[PDB]
Amino acid sequence: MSNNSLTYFDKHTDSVFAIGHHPNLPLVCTGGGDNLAHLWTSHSQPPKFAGTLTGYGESVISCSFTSEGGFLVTADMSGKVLVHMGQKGGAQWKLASQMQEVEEIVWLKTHPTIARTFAFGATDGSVWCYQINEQDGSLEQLMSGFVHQQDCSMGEFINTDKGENTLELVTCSLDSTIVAWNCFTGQQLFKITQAEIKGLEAPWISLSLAPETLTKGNSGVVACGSNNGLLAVINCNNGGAILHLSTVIELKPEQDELDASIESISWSSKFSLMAIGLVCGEILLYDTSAWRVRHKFVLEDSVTKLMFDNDDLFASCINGKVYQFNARTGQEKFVCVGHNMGVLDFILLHPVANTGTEQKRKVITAGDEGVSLVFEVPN
Repeated sequence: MSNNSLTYFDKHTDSVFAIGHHPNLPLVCTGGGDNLAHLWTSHSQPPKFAGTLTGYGESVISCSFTSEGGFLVTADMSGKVLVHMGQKGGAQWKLASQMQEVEEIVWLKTHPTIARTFAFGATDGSVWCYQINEQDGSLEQLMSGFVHQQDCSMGEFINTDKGENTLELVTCSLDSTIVAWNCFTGQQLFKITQAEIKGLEAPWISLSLAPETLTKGNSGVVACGSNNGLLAVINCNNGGAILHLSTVIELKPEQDELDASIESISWSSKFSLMAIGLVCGEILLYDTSAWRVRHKFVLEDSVTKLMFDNDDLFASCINGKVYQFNARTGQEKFVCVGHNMGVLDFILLHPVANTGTEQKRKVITAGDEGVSLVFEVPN
């Protein structure tokens, strides 16, 4: 009950803000407040160090590999984006190109299914989508859009279901607007304003695409999430029609307004559930047909990330633990302990091949203390 981790990586000298994993190689990338990115392996004790990435003007806040496994894309708070090219079957990562089109990047993300593609949003509200040349790793801009009038807090690709050439992105802003884009043309498909949500002010924070298996084939249903407790579930394939809208919490007197902030959203197709996690530490599991809460968990402190995986819900917390819940029962099974300060992000890894052996999943964290921890978790 103090540290049940398997191993760790602690080369960062400041907060570990982002963590990404290669789609096929046992390779982690973490980005930190020391303006560095470190590569290390996820299959050994202790991790093997695989290199340090340099060139940033600020803290690194995004690390993600492209879906096909070529290229690492990293972003920092001075607005720089760097592209490293995988060489020697992922054994060496060479800087291929870089850019700096904005003052500060909030969020990046590499498209889950279309090769060599990524998008990012900035504090000035702008939205950018790029592709990466397969041969030399050069940058190819698809679009640049300036519609949001405050910070572009999050983006999420949609219709990821339809092959290359169907490249669509939903972005949201603290100015209450939500926009969908055709990334290839830079065309704004629809834009949600206060007018569409009863005139409510709703500075958006979180976005999450629903699995098609839960929406009867619709590959464009997105749950949103504001910093004052507003949940909107929108149909991006029907002009952003609102499928659900509610305030998810009734705050207590003089309780923090940001306590209602929806920090993370995750869907479960298996259980027809959508979980949201709040700054006040509440975790709410919604039935995705009736949009009513099914289970409610309450953590000691702020939820920082939620992730459904098989029968479980994983939840990282700013108290420095990662909790694992039985998605069906609601029972706490297992808590990852050993961090001093908060867990800012995490990934979950499965054993690649079925060996007729049990083989546990791994949670690997991004710690505010500058430490990543590797946990083996039940079933």
